[PDB]
Amino acid sequence: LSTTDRVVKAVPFPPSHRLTAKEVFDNDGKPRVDILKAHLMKEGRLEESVALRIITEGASILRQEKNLLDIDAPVTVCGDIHGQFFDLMKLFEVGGSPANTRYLFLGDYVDRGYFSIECVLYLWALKILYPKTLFLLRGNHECRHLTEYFTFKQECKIKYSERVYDACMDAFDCLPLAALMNQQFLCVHGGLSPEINTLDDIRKLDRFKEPPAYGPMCDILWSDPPENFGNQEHFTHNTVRGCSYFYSYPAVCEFLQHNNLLSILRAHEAQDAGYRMYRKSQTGFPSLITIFSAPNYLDVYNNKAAVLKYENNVMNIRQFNCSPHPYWLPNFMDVFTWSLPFVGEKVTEMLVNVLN
Amino acid sequence: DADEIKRLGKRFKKLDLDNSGSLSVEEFMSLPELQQNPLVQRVIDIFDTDGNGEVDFKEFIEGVSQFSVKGDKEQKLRFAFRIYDMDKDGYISNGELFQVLKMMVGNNLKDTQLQQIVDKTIINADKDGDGRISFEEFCAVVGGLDIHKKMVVDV
Ligand SMILES: [Ca+2]
Ligand SMILES: [Ca+2]
Ligand SMILES: [Ca+2]
Ligand SMILES: [Ca+2]
Repeated sequence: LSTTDRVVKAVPFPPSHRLTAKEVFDNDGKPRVDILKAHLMKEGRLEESVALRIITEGASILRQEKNLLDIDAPVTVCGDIHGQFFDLMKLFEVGGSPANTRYLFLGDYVDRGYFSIECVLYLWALKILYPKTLFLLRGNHECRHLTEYFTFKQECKIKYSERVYDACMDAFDCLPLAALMNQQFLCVHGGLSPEINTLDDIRKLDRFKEPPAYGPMCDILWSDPPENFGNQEHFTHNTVRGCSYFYSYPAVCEFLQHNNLLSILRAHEAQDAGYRMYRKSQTGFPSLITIFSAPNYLDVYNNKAAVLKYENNVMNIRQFNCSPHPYWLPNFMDVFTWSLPFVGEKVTEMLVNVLN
Repeated sequence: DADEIKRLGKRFKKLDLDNSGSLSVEEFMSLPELQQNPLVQRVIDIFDTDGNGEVDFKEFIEGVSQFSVKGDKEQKLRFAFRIYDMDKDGYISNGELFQVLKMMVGNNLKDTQLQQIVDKTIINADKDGDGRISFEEFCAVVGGLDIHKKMVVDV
């Protein structure tokens, strides 16, 4: 077999050429997302200046949005992505083209998916091109603490630069926290907070910062209902997450009555069916519905994903399975860093045994 | 050192089963723990600086001399460098990088994955565009790992 030519010729070699500004942005500055989507589907890269321009324009757009957007129905609401770009592609296949479909994402684009930067670049391009039909919220993994704890930083340093990582972090600081859907539904990543009694408490927060390790921003991003939800304390220490709180059914009913809301929608915890309906409020309407859009969580859970398309006064849950993606070694390690310890170990073992 | 010359004489004589004055691959492989080591032929080939398939006494001495306690960091890292550079031109090229990874990993990687990561390492690490990795780039990549501390042998 040749030592220079490629072994598996049926696999097309990804392009190395970095797209220039004229090839990706038309005369008016709008992203050419079909070309960009094909290139990213080929594992193609951008010129550094173009990635930085996309990231900063998307950050500026998020920066100009309200904490709580006013978004009419119809809309498709989507949960965690976690770097599963080819599953993001399937999500858009199932929900419909952004050219004529309103979208809401509930966060967790980054942290352990191995296409986090591609997810960011594509979603930012769609947000710039479709500022009022594609929407992105912040999740709890969209922060420096976790992205430095998990693998996102290594991904940025392997494919781009640490400067691109910092640009991502500043864009993430701009991500809205919540959505008001059809003037009826509050949509968030995590859930409720002890420090939010009115919508004005959300509007008054300063979001342009790394999320703290504790406090209202943390709880907004991190809290969950109890695993035994529905089956007397309003807020109890969340022992699963190590931060924020579990909220109780009386807490939820009180929030709903005080704020004139119908239901709450959040993500962050995998479910075998892709959704869970908990104990109904004291009308037959479920008081809470969880939707989760991250299939095969951690590449091992084998779970389905779902999205919720709310349209024509119908809430249609559409599930989908995960899709194949190309392989990366853990933490984006290159083959020299990966293999040199083993080489030195086995060569030393051989030499020691031959000599002694 | 006298005891070192004596030990090298005794080991050379003990390995030269047919008393030909040179060690063949088969002669190394007569040692049972070497029969299942898949990298024996590569190390022998590296020792065989004249390419005649066997290790003469001069080659043996020069090879052992690079593992002395008095050897400096550069000597060890240059031996490791020479491990990959089968053709001894001073640069790791695509073909030899593929060959050496294939020898070391066996079935631990599929041909597609290994070829992909070879491509990506060449692309990300080549800074002068010649498609191969110079010594400067090597030290830029590995100089900070402190691996030199483990490549020490007591003769
Ligand atoms: Ca012989
Ligand atoms: Ca030979
Ligand atoms: Ca050649
Ligand atoms: Ca090459």
